[PDB]
Amino acid sequence: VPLDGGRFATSDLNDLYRRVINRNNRLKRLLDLAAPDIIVRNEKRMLQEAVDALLDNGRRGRAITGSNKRPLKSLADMIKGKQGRFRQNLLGKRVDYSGRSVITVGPYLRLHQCGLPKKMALELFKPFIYGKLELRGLATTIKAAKKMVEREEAVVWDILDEVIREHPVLLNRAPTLHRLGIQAFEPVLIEGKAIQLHPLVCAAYNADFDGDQMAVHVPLTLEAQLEARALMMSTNNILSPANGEPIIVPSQDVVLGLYYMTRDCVNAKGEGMVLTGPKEAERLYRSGLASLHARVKVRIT
Amino acid sequence: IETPITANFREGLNVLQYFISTHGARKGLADTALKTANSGYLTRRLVDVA
Amino acid sequence: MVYSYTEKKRIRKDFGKRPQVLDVPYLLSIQLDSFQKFIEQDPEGQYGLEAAFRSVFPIQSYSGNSELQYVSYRLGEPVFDVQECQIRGVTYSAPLRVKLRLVIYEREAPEGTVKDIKEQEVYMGEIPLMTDNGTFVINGTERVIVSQLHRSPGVFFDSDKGKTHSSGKVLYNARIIPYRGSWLDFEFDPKDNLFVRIDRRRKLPATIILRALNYTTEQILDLFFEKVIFEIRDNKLQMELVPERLRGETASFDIEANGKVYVEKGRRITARHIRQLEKDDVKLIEVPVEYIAGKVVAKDYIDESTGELICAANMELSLDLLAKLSQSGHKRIETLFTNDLDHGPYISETLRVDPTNDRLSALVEIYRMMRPGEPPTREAAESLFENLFFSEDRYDLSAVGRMKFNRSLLREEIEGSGILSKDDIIDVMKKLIDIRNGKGEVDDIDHLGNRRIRSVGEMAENQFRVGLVRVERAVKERLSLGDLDTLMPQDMINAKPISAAVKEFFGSSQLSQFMDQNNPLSEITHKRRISALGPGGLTRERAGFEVRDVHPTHYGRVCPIETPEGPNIGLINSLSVYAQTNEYGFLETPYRKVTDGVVTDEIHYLSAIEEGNYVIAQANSNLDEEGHFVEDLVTCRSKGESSLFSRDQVDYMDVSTQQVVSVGASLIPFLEHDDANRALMGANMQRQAVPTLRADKPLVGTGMERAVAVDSGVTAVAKRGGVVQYVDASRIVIKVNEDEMYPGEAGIDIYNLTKYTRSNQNTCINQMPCVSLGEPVERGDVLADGPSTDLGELALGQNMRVAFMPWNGYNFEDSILVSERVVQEDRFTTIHIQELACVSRDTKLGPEEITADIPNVGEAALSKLDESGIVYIGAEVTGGDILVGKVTPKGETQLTPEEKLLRAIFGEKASDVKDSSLRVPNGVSGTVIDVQVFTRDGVEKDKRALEIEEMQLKQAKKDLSEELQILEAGLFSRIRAVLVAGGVEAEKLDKLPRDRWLELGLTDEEKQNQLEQLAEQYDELKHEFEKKLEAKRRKITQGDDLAPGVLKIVKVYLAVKRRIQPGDKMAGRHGNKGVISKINPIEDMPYDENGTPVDIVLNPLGVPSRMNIGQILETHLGMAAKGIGDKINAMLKQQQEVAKLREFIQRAYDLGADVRQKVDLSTFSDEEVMRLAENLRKGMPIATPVFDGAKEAEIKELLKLGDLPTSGQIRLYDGRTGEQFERPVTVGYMYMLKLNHLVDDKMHARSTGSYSLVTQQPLGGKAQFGGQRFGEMEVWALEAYGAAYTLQEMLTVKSDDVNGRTKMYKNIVDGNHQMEPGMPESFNVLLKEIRSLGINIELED
Amino acid sequence: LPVYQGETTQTLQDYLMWQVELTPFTDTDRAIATSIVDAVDDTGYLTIQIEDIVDSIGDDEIGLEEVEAVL
Amino acid sequence: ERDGLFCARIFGPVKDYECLCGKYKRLKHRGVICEKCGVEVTQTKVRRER
Amino acid sequence: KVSGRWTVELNADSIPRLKINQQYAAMGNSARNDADGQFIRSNLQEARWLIKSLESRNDTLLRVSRCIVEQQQAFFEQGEEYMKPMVLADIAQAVEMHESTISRVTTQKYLHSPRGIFELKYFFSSHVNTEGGGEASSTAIRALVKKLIAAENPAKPLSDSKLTSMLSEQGIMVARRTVYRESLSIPPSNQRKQLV
Repeated sequence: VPLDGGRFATSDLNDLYRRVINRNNRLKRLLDLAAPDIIVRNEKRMLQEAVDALLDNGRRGRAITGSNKRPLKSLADMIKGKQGRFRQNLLGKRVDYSGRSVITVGPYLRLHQCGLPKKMALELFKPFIYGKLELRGLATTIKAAKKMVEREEAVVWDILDEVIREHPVLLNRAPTLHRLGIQAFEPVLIEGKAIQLHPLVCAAYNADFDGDQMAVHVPLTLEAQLEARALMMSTNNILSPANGEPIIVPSQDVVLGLYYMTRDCVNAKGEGMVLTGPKEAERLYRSGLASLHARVKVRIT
Repeated sequence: IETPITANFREGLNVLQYFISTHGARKGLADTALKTANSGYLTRRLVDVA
Repeated sequence: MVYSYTEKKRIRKDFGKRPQVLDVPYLLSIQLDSFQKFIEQDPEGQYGLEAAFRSVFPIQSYSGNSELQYVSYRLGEPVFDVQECQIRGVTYSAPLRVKLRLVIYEREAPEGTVKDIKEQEVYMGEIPLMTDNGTFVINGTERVIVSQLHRSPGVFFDSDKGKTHSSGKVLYNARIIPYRGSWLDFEFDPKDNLFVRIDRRRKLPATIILRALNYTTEQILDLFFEKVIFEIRDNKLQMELVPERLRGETASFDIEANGKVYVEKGRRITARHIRQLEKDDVKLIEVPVEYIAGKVVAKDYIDESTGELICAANMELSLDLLAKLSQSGHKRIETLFTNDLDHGPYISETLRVDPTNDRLSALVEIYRMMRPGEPPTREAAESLFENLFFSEDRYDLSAVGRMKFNRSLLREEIEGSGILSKDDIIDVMKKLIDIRNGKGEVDDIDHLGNRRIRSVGEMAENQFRVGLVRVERAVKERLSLGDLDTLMPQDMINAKPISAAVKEFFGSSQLSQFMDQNNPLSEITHKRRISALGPGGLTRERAGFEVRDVHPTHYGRVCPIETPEGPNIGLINSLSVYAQTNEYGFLETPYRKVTDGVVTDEIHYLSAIEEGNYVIAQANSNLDEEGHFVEDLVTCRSKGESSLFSRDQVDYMDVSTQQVVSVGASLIPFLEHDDANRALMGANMQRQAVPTLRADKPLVGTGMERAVAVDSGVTAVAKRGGVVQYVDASRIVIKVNEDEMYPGEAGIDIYNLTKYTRSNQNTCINQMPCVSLGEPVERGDVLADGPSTDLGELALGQNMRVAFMPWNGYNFEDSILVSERVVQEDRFTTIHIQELACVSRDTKLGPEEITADIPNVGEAALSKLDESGIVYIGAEVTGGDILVGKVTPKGETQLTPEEKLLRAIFGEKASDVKDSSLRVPNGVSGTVIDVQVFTRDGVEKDKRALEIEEMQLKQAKKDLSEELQILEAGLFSRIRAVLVAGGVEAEKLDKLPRDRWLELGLTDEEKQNQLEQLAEQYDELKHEFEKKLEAKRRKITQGDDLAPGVLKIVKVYLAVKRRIQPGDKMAGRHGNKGVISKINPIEDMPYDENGTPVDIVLNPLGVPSRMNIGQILETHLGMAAKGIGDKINAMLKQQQEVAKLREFIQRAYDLGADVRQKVDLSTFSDEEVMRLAENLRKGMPIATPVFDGAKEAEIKELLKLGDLPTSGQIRLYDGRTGEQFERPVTVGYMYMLKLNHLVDDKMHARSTGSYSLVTQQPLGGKAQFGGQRFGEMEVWALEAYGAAYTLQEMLTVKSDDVNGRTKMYKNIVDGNHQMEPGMPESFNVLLKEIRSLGINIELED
Repeated sequence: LPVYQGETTQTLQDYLMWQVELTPFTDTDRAIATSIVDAVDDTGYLTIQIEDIVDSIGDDEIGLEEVEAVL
Repeated sequence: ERDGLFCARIFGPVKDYECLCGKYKRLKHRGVICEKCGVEVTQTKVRRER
Repeated sequence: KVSGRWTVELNADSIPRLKINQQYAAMGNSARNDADGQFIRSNLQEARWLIKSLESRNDTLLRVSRCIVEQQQAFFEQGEEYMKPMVLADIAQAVEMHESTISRVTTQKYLHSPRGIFELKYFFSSHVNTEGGGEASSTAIRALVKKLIAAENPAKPLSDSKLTSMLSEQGIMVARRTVYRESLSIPPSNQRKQLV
């Protein structure tokens, strides 16, 4: 990893190996043209110390790099720790197609849906878009598809929408705490720069309509899609797995609205009205009745 | 503390009243912050155990 | 009579009940006075450099009789100017040179000076001057150094007890914190034994130092312990006992008081018994020998005949040894009191535990503890001990530290040496042991009498003194070595280390950082912050929970709320709205002393030690016209528990009702109805906003924004100006009236504000000019319209109309519903200016030069380039458009028949030049605003640069020309007036100068002489102007410096505007976060009964859960003010008369309770009144104090005066279905600010990226279309799904797979949908790492 | 931050490999295409001849016609 | 380098099938190593795998 | 020359410098073998000799280089037109110890300047000017030829008449003997005629 173009500027154990290479040379220098019995008197001790420092310097002594008081990270050092091989390397990988969503209200889109800004969309479907372009013959050449997509064709938009129909997606919030953090839903394109979310998975997402991010996941394998629509699909996590109570607990102002439905002040306009019910929508919306009205008798089926 | 505050969100607050009224909010902020991490550590330990 | 020549244009409506006394502080004096003093010429060397150099000024030869001293130093004038250096990019600073003196004195003569080299001025470094804005110009860059807040130097008796003891024992420790030298601690162990500690090492004996400190155990005990005579002569067992001295103990037996026994045997000590024993004279009374056995021999006594070691000190008396001592030694033997109820030896207890008894042995233990090995040679241990604290050049803590320690000893004098002293440590141990037995109180960490704020001048002084210390060693080394020389004191004067130290302190230090440019308020705040992190205070982000609490003495130090919500909360205090600084290191608070009922207007700064003394009355307290009090029992504070006190029980009064709220908080009005936690969130967000394209002045603020921009210095004040001379969209020229015009001065000022300056936070600051033409203005007048400012206010945000109702789920919890209207007028459009650059870098394979010669390139790219390769100013840019095109030549080719034919056919490239071109960023597009370039001196490319150079020269020459013309006009007028009354008609001298006929002889006696003098003046002026032009020209092309081997570095800065779209971030000054998230077609947003819609429909259900009454107060105030403005504009629509509109506004500014004095029709002229009207064309600006806001009563009343609903409820019409709306709602206008975290980084995607060289993973945080890394908790969640395919692909497809990546990409192309597990490369890598360390890696099958 | 960066540039060789892999090709056709792509000069002209490619293939079935079609 | 870190004939082949000297630079040589410099004409993966 | 002029510094940090240490002598004593001791002593002898060699290289390429840069003022004074055919024997006699005892120490060493890296062998020069008070410096004549190429013939590189006359205007009089054109990768005249 050269820095300025000229000098490689290698670091750490190889750099330590540099000094060890001295010893490695010195061993050869001890091998011939030096008296190993007379030499290893002070040589072998520094040899053991440096071999340690290359394998592990933290055990004894202090090996610092140029102009930095920090110690040396030896062979085992990059195996453990928060910055080692045992760091977030087993399942800590950076994903291929996801990242850094924007969150806002999905007032529309009854529960089985999820709204996403289209800009990131079809950057995801790029493999699917190319597959469609070749399969539909819109680009016999891969470079032809590259040009056509780079041209931002509306036919490509139609193709993407056709693909975006039958392919669900996965979404999750920032700090995973429950199994409720990630759900799966039908993706719907929306003209904006943020995600649209129904009040369906809101509390489970544990965010709060504020500066926040979400994560989108694309089921590539068919098994992935089948499982996500089967298990990750939000349209199945009805009841909370732990308490047993409903996971989907309506807690927004819709409660206030239903409350305003079933109330009666004392006796409103047409208090004594009695009817069948089907045109009560007229008697309320047009005129005659209020949700806050009492004594409205009705034949209930 | 000795003196309580007889005040409302529609009545305002006094200067020293507000000043006293600050320690609790500061403490709650600090508590939420320092508690998220400990909860996470315990959860991680349990999950490893599972 | 508030003249306010700047603010007479517009007078905001105040609501301040209390009568103001003291103005706001200079509001930048803290970040200025320290550096101002740091180079202040002081007649006595008291601090800073006058102390730092005077500390180690004399450098002496090692008895070489050669000395080095300095008479004085002076700092040089600047090289590049502030903006000029900013363009250049160097650290704007000033060199300093000291007249040095190398004096060699001859031997064999008493201090006999032989030669002096006191003729060399030594410039050892350059001083970085602090700005008039107090901003660093380090490397050109905008930056500031955060102040220091640490613990004072002294001695304190800390408690350090509780659960840490792990034994249920209260520890009585003590620590001395010196400003330099070693740290000493005297702790009390669980065995009630003192332990000495130095620099937190293993505990040392308590008495080890005293024995080492030339103090015998006899002297130590005699000073420490009270010795009883115990005069038992002839076996009398009689002691002289004082019931006053020792009492309170039940008399066991043989207790008699001067004959008659006052204390019975087995009788408990009574106050009557002690009183009787004191009333009658008590002589040596007989006591049981049991008290002797318990008693210890205080003094070490030897027998009269032999000096035997019988009865050693610190030994309890033994009855068998008692007879031996009484018969042989003496009859009276010293014993001690050690009254365990009230006292305790605890040192004689430590005296027995002492391992060594000799001073030399004690010195050797000290060396053994300090130095683990290398035992001393009777000189090393002693030297180390003497230098530890008894040295002048090692501890020398502080004279202020001396005052603190002396006060801790309650010493009459507070002036002492920073070095240690014996009696001081003695008194320290005395106080510590007394408190252990109980004599006083331990100190308090949260106490403000213990913390001190160190300012920037002291820090720089510390760095400078540190550098001088390192230099003095080599100085003395060179003075001693080869002292037989008469060289100037520059033999080894190297400024490189001093400069490096000063820079590193200023440049790379966590205590400093680049400044906040978000808005004027954010800049006025960050530069005034106070945090304890860094070289002092807390060492780690951990280690504290009570460190961040609200100190009881902190009521007048920081604003209580303003601190971030991140990890470091409670550790970032803000200078109070009037926070003053103490003499030594602390901060006081001005307050009005209350004397005899009336409250004196005189205010003095008071400190925490002073603060707990007097009685101070609360702000919301009435004061009689006599100054007296209204209510006799008034809530006042005496010692931290405020309570009602009598009108004669008060001693002080505060300054202002805001004296507890600082600037970072003072801005938000309607404070009293604002909840605490939400207020903190809102104010910490408040500095997070960006100036808008249209500066919508803040309608209802807190009255401060005028000054908040005035002292902030993002606008221009009219320094000594009387009227406007020239006004321009690039500068302003003002002619100074002769009254204030300096003699021999131009009497003209040119403020050349710079538009489109890319400030610190990548925002777009473009100062705008206030006046139009010939505006008469007095001194300091607001002349420049700054970013997010409007005629002098902190114009941070847009005043948008809104209405309170939830609707259709689009306003679920915290959403804002901006319809298409605010899209149309595009208010709150974002501005930005962002830069880039390239380098030339003459290389080995061949220099890369900007020639626009790109081989194998598309022509359209070059369509925007110049022959220089630059792009002309004013072009458009999208995609990866080439920006700065260098061509790096490559290795030459041989004859190369294929390449020979290629050069023969096409030629001119031969692939010799490889593309070293710069291109526009991917996903960043804009329009090129402005450019610059700096080439290493000696490189004279200047292809498209000589044009820019010429432009700069033209501007400079034009600037120089004006003063020259003015002076020439003055001289020509003087000459022509001299020709007056001489028969020379003005038509002649008007036709041509002609030297006024070249002294025609109008008087011919002095007219010739005066003409000669004037011609001399004219020629001299011509020469001087030419010289100035030449100097400026040479400066213009003085040559740029490109240290990094680049022939030239050229920067191009482009512009951008951003459109507020769904999902972006906004908030309110009443503390509420939210996102504008619903784009409703304009046929949707409900319309008023008069038809006027509102563009913001706020989610209302959140009203309770945060006690955001302030939002409602805002709604009401905004409705009323928008109504007042609309009515005034409507009056204007009929072109109403001046008198009528004047009366209307006079009644408008007269409603409500008593706040301010201002009356129309008495001061403002009709056009001036007309002007005030015309500016007040969208409302009435409102000033509601935070702690003294206006009553909602006056608001609701003025609503009737505004013919508006005092309740505010109003009819609504649903734009979607056209139904008259139930629940008449109160709607109004509220301010809203756009915060930094705009969408411009929110959206992010990726499809296929590159693998790393190691671990083959994706990039990261949008770095080269980077991608974030998944979470281990998320992985556990994925397991909880049991989605084996999902986790498998995530660990395979979304991981380091290369050969699996290609196979999967091919399958996705082919629609196969298959992933191949194989084995991760990281697995083999870890196997190798095992094999890399001392273990074979072998995996079985 | 750490200067560590491991960006693996393809330099259009991996682009050619992905093109042949994504192009419909048989085992022999893919091997011929890979052999053709292996010995390519910097300027972009093939360093070796088609007959050399057929010889390096070492297959009697591999002929000049197949090599020409692959090229 | 030579007989040390990043040395040819050790840890595997060079970036191309070409040997270190410059000989055996083609796809024809699969396991042949040049006499001037012995570097197997192969891929560079074993640089991490050796 | 970011500052316009600076000491070349002889790349002081990169200059090899071996360090003798007392503890290193102690460790050599730990190699107490008498034959090894004699070897280490003779090695110190040859190492002092080599110290003389490196000091020789450095001091020669320092003093002779200061002499060569003495012709220059404020980094490059007149570009390449600042020196003549350099006598290496002259610089060695300037070193005054191995006076004209030539070697290769400044050779295999290159001084970098504002323009770029140029060898100490390049600090030496050769005679290219032939008449017109010229007898020295190939770089100056080549730079004159380069300025002539900035205005060379269009149908051909500046003809040996054109280039030679430009050099004569410089007074060097390199003649067609230096007219270099084939050496400047410039072919003949008529072959340089091409379609417009």
